[PDB]
Amino acid sequence: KIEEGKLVIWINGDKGYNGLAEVGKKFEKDTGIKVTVEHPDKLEEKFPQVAATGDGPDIIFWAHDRFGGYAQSGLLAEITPDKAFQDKLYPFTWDAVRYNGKLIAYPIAVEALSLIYNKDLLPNPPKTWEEIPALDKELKAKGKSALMFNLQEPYFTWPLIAADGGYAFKYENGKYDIKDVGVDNAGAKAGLTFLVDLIKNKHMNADTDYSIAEAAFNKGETAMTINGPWAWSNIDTSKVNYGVTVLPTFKGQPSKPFVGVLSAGINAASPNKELAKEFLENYLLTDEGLEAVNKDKPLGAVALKSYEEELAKDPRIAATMENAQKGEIMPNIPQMSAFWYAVRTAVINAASGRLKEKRITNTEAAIDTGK
Ligand SMILES: OC[C@H]1O[C@H](O[C@H]2[C@H](O)[C@@H](O)[C@@H](O)O[C@@H]2CO)[C@H](O)[C@@H](O)[C@@H]1O
Repeated sequence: KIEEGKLVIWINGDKGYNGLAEVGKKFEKDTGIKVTVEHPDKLEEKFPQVAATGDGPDIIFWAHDRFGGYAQSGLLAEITPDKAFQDKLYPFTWDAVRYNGKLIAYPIAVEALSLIYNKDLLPNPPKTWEEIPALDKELKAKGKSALMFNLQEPYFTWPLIAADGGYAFKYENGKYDIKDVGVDNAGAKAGLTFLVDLIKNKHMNADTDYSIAEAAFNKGETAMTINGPWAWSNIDTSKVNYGVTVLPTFKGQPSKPFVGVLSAGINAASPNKELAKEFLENYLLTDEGLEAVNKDKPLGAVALKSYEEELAKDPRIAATMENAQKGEIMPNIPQMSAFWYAVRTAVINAASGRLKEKRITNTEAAIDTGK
């Protein structure tokens, strides 16, 4: 049961949940309506489990990719912003939360992964993945490492996997072919092999997760990490002298991070849909609401035109958009959970040296005269 006369909001533990609570406290002061913000573990799997039986939060925050599956399961109210409000957000962000012709969430901000580097350890960041092994050797002599990032979530490895030809679903003339998954082609496998080669040569560790990689970068132990805008505030606190830049190329080609649009859906079972609307349109999606969240954990490039223009001069945001442009927007189709399962299992299996993903490489006889 979802309680009438208040709002419960769920958002991931890596985002600005304290900032969101401040927006909630402003809502309460104006309207008398209490706003509870929670950040439960494995939210993206907990939400569909509790919402299916009419439980869970009034409002769910996640990247847009999961929303088509939620909508297909009947978990989301249709949202009905008027034209005046629609004009306040960028068309590209609205289309990210459109599913089979209908708006199914409010878009909040555009996210992509970037390379984050410690300027005192690394005054010029590497342009290529290929130079990282040597760079790590140089740093290991000083009791440091080149690179740590989260290897438990396939989101973080995706940019490397996609670089030489990995894709989610084939997309042509506005239509996905869900039978044509690009997680096991030559390009994808080259990315996975490179990843395995880093692990096997002890430049990275298969067990490294979000918190381990954050702690290492933010304590000055490792020169680089890969993360999204949300991570910048913990780095500010640590006072490491960092830059945010374009991801390294692989086989000459840009890394292709998936682009997510942080989105806010309204639970179909909420008796507080009107309060949810009023909170999202008139409190969160304002200059002052987004400032409060962004000052907790940065959102990236916000959907709200007025505030996105204010922040756009931030070179960390400029780097985020450069990387986003090189990558692709996540599909929101219900088969996205199946894509992520496929990649998650492939990445975990490869890193851990399981028999399924184990291959002998350097078997190809190439013509190589130059160059
Ligand atoms: O890993 C958390 C981090 O990445 C997320 O990307 C997700 C994707 O959105 C999910 O649906 C999931 O199944 O796959 C990726 C993780 O492997 C979010 O986009 C991002 O905001 C979040 O903080």
